[PDB]
Amino acid sequence: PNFSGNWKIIRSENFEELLKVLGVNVMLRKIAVAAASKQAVEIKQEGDTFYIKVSTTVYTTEINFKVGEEFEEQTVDGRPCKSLVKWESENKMVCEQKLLKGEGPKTSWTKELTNDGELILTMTADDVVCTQVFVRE
Ligand SMILES: *C/C=C(C)/C=C/C=C(C)/C=C/C1=C(C)CCCC1(C)C
Repeated sequence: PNFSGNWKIIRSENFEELLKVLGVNVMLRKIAVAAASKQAVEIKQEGDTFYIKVSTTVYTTEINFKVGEEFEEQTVDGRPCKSLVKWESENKMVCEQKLLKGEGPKTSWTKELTNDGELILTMTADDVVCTQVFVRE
């Protein structure tokens, strides 16, 4: 099954609460929530190799990984981490993150392709889960 495509966000829930856990002050949280409403995700999937480009109006980032192989990226609030993605089912994967330096909330993310053709991303910090839903452009 295939995540490849150009995805545009239709719903973003609990993102402010996630950023709050991660220590972001209120004005930056509000501006970040607004930036998230413009989020686009481009995915190229080849077997278990993924190329992902996530962008908003003024920023773009590339995430490249192979399932089961450690890689480096950043947490949501922007701290370098070591990440490891595993499948949880046919169309859902889970990424566990570990800070390269220092300490903080336990963070992770998941990506799921639903039977109805939506892409669901969750991002977690401790007890707080943000859910974002995308459809194909
Ligand atoms: C498989 C898809 C993944 C791993 C998507 C990750 C997306 C992010 C880490 C998005 C982060 C953003 C911020 C930290 C604030 C600016 C707006 C976002 C939503 C692009």
